[PDB]
Amino acid sequence: PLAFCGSENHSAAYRVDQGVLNNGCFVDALNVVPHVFLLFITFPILFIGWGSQSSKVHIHHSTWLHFPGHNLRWILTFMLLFVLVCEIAEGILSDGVTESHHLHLYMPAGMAFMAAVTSVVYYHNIETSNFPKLLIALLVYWTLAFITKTIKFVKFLDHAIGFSQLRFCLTGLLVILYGMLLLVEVNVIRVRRYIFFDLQDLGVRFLQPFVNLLSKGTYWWMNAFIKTAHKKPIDLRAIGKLPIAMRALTNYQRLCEAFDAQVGARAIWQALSHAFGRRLVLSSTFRILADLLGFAGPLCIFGIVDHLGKGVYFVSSQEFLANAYVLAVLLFLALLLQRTFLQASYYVAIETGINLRGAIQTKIYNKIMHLSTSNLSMGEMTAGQICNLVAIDTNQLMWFFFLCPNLWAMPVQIIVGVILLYYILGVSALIGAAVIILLAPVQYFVATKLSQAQRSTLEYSNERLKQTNEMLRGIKLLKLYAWENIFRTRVETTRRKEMTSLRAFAIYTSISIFMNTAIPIAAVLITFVGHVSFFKEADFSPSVAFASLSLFHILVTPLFLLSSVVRSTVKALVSVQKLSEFLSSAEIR
Amino acid sequence: RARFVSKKGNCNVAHKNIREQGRFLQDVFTTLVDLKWPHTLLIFTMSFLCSWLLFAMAWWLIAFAHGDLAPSEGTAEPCVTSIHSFSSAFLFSIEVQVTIGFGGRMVTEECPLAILILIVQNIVGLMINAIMLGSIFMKTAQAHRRAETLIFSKHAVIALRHGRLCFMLRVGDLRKSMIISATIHMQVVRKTTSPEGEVVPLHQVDIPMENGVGGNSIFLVAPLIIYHVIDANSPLYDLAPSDLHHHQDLEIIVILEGVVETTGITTQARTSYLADEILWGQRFVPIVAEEDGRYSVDYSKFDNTVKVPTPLCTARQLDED
Amino acid sequence: RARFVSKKGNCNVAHKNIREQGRFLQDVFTTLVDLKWPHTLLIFTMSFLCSWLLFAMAWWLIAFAHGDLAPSEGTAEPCVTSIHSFSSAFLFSIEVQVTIGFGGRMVTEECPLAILILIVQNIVGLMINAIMLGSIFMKTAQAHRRAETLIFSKHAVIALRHGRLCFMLRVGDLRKSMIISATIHMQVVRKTTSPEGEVVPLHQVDIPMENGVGGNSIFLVAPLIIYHVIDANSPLYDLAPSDLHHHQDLEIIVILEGVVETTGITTQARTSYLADEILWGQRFVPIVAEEDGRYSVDYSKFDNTVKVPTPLCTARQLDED
Amino acid sequence: PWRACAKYLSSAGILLLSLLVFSQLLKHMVLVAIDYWLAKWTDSAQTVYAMVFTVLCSLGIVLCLVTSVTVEWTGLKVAKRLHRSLLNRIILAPMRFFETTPLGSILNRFSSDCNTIDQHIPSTLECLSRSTLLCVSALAVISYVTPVFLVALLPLAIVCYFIQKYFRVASRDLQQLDDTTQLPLLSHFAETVEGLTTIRAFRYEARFQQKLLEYTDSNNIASLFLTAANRWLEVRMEYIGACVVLIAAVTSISNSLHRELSAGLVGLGLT
Repeated sequence: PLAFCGSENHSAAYRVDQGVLNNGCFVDALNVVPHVFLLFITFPILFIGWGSQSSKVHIHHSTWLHFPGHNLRWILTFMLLFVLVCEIAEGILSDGVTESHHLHLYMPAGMAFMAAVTSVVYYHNIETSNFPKLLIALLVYWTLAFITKTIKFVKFLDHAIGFSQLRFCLTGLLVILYGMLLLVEVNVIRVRRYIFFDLQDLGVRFLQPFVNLLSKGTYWWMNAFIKTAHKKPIDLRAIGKLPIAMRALTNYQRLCEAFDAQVGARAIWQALSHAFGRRLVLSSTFRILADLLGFAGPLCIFGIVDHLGKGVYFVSSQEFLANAYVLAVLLFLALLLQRTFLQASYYVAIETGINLRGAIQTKIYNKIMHLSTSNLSMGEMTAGQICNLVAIDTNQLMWFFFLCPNLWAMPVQIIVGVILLYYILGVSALIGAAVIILLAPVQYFVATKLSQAQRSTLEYSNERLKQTNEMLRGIKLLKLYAWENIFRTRVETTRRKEMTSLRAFAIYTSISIFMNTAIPIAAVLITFVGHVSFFKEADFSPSVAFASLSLFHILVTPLFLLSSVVRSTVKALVSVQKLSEFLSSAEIR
Repeated sequence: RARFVSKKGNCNVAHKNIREQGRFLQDVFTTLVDLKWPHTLLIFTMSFLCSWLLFAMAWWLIAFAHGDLAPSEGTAEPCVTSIHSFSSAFLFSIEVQVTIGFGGRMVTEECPLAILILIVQNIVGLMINAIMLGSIFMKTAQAHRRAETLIFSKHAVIALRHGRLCFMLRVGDLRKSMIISATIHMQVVRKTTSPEGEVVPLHQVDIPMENGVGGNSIFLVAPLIIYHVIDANSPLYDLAPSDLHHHQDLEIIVILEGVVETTGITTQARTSYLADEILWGQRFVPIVAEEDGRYSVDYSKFDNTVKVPTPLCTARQLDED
Repeated sequence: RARFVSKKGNCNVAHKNIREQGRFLQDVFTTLVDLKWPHTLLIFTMSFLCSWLLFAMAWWLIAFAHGDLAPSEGTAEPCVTSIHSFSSAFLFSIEVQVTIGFGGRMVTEECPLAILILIVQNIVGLMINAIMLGSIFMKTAQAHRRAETLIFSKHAVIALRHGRLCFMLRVGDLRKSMIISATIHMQVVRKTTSPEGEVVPLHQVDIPMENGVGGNSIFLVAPLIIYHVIDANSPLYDLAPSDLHHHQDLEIIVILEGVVETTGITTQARTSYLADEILWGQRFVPIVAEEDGRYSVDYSKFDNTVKVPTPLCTARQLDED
Repeated sequence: PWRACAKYLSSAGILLLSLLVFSQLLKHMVLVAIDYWLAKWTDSAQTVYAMVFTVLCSLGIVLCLVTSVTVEWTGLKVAKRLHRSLLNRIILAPMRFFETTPLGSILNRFSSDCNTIDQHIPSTLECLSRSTLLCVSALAVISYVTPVFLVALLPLAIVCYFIQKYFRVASRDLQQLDDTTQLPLLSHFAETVEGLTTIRAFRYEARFQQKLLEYTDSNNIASLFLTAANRWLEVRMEYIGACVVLIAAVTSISNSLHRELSAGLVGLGLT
């Protein structure tokens, strides 16, 4: 016999005896009714607008418009799904000591979860249909859920049970979440005033910067393009035109409007920073919002193998985190959102790199339109050098902007790494982790060595490439005079100058990769011999062992890229030096 | 190659990329009646089960709020008698809304909230009853299903009558019912250009049906010959006999309007004719016989036609003798 | 400046100082169906609660007149069992009128007046049930809401066709339903004077729609071009291209009549066109494509139109070559 | 599976490829041995273990050292040997080949593709070799600790392969689209820098600025769609990369709670 609130003894917990809204299953029953109200309003409306249309009839090609606070509503919805599945887990772990299936711990949270997913689906369907005359159902739903959540919370506080029980802090997070949902609801009321008082989509097939945040994360709009990829292949026709912000000449309107306000390579640097620092710090703030979600891996591992090494009815928060099933589920969700945020950081960094290239190619063209031909004729630059500058140096700038937020978020990741290393292992973590700060100045040493090697190599490659250009152009002279052997000998002289630089470059890169590997494994050797010897034997469990090992692994996993990053930034430095050299050249009066 | 409307009467259109869906939303009723049969059954049972379960949850919440769900009782009446489970409250909401009233579960005058929720449950129960039963009777009473009983020829024919080339086809009833004020609309749908360069994909120009007065209105009892004479201003004036082939930009649609005599509600039967469906130089056989003081018609040989000596050229050159 | 009917279909009239209100009173039914949705809900609940409370007061008065409200009883039956409050009599009237019948409150054959009041309560309960449910189904089944799904162009166009200036606009369906015997009425409404000094504010003179036969009746499946050629007797015969501006005494109303195929009940869609809404020298683009053995139509580009070389003068001077 | 990697490794030398596979495979073996010895060591209940740990660590140090020097030496050898054969082969060619084949293509080889095989193939060779063998060794030891892992390993492998086959045609097509829009921009630059005097004589500056704007628009939108492709494939693959941690956690916790697992092998499999 299944029963709401269960049938423990005489159904004695069904009583209203001390007053209305004084039973916990009663305020759970009041918590039930806004969810089923939302389902029973939404499902006929969601049925009659969409899905009621038949198979032949197809709707609504483009040009939706997002409501204000749409980002905040989706982020609050995602943390709502997280806290509701945590509530479902609390309901499952609650009825472990008691029998006869207390349904008041499951079914409020379950109907809340169904109401949450149907509310966000109804919001998406009314968002792409842009009809604000609806969504007052969402307004009255958020008020109703907020009122019954305040009722349950102040009845938690009336009985004075809190802050160690998961239900209390759970309900507190849920009621401040519902307050934020009512805030974004009345913000949709306040601006875009519709109740009590477009963006250009003509030919565009990109759709990425103006779409709902889940499909911003999952790139779900391109699922249609990959569906049409197993068809006729895609062309520049039906690739669409550019979005206006990511159009060329719009950047470089931004860049010349940063340059005239700038009033030189360092001036180019600082005004490029003024031009694209907003998107760059958005890139790096996605990057540091990631890898702190990455700093839940080792904590979850320590939790699961720390448990595995061993006011009516309640689940305490420490016993909830003692249970390792929910820690595994938390690790799964944390790694899910961590990979999502890392991919988003990658995308917006590559987008601002593409925009950087689209601006500075136009600036190179504006300089080449006013360049005096005296510079081309007398020495310092050739046509091969200019096209070399574009087709290599612009990509060097673009790859440096691909890998800029990684080096911005490197020090933050390693400092939170070493502080969480101090959270376990005691003081010996510092004597095991000082090897990284010991090998940090030799990164600067090999950076200088790599720098001079690359400085030689770019000059030599310019020499060899223009020599190959004149040889391949004057092939007809070269063969008919039979001078190709001595010309190939001169080319091999320049190639020996290449190889004598690339040999030292390769040796120094191998030096840095030897520095890049086995310093973490040297760190775990140092801290593990120095933990079991010369130190007090302070809890060498499997727990802190594998937590420290996974933490060192996740510390050195972003260390192992740094050689390509320092090669890229030195190539970008000599690149922008040659760029500011070319942009400061003579002109036509 | 692609016909406009089917031979059965189904329009082969797509309606791609409709922009405004709010005007779809602002009439839910025509979308409600215009569904498939399992979808209408599903929304019928969905609406009734949704109302019953919602008021079930309301009655169970009332019986929990008064505390009579706890069987530890004194002598006071519950707001609803003999409810001690959610399922019993569901059965009570069943007895209330569809108005059965067994009385083992019945309402006492203790809770005024129970009286109020009974009032609103009865009001929207009567409302949902009126809506759903009228909607399902209008669904079963629409008369596009009557158009299934009005036959046409497979082949329209072109032959001679009164010295003029006419375009004939046969259409008959299958009941002893009537089609009250049965009108005929015959439209030539094809792609044509204007002399001024205006190009239109489907120009629905309509030939007039030759009646005798000119009002396109027939009396369908026997399957009669309806026919349009090809005049000079008719769009069939320059039609070759060799033009009647496949991949020929020509379609003749015949739209029979009227109202069903039995139900009194109106209807429309439609059919198409392509170029390779039209027979040239042929006429229909007589299918009406008279015996036993009545008239007999053989629908088994309804579609048959004979060959007729006919000039093998267009109606334009027929006017030059 | 002030349009006659809206672009949506709403007539901007006032009807000031209507004298006779007794003719309003002598048909309550059309006034009953012609209400707003909250007013119809309010009169629905008002009629049912009024009938229930009136018969509640009647049953309570009977149970007081027989004296069974006083619990000092012998063994005699009350006229209604287990009634001892006004609220219990209200619940009994609820069970009687909507025909639930729990039976805890039921009528014995003691009072003949109770039998008579049960008879009249059942009679007018069936009457009010028939009236209110038929009225609310006719309210939800009227087909002015179907007119929300029949689109028009924002801009009517005037261009050349067959050497003549014609007045074109596009109108299409959004369903795979039909508009049975869809007629078109196009009226020119403007202020004109007679030659004999008779002045009329809104002279609704109607241009004939160019059909091909002359009967204004279309077949709306695809969004077709409906168009009126400007003849000499047409009221657009002396219309300048420069006349199409704001504050110009000209309005074109297009009234689409017909009956909905699904419900079988009839309807009317209407729209307007002002002078500064009409484009001169333009024609509509073709929006019907044919592929996959069917026909496709793009309603996203339904309203688009191209520029056309057109003589920049009135249709009168076009007849002088 | 193309012939180009066969030519690449044949230019690398048999000694160098054997040293490559020995260094890399034994490096992943010595690292997986160091975590296996840690898992066998951390369950205490001297120096029975934890001293071959030190020689194992130093062996891993010198073994990734020799891995690093063999990848840089194969990089230098394919730099020296893909050059000086292409150059001698091109210089002994008939001028019929030069009159037919465009010189811009040949110089684009001599610049860009030698630049790739100098500065990109050793780094990408290392990051391919460091990633893939770590992946397959970790898969092998989650197969060892959790024996029930294979029956869920085959679904993730088959959906990885099928999403890869679903994506590979779009990736190949869009990458070729980015290359064929990469070409005309650079040739427009090369033809503007030559006829600069004529293009300043004609007063045709604004229209050629417009032409470069259209070229850069097309190139930027092709690189943007290739970016969106790579991010979509990577986020689907990392969703699978989260699901594998979910299944490893749930099978290790099912085979630790009512089984024998001794609480260190589960930490190994989870790490």
